[PDB]
Amino acid sequence: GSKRFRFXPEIIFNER
Repeated sequence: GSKRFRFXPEIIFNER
């Protein structure tokens, strides 16, 4: 989707 990846103390992952 967007920034679905590592992101500092937090991360977002779920379908591009």
